[PDB]
Amino acid sequence: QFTQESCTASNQCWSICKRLHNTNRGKCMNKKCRCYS
Repeated sequence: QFTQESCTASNQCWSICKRLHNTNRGKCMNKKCRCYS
């Protein structure tokens, strides 16, 4: 559920998604992370 948090990689965005919406299905876009479920 897209945030104003930053990423380096998608693989990394997952970690952020785990502490966001307990998921590993995130994507990194313009050094920002977007997550699912």
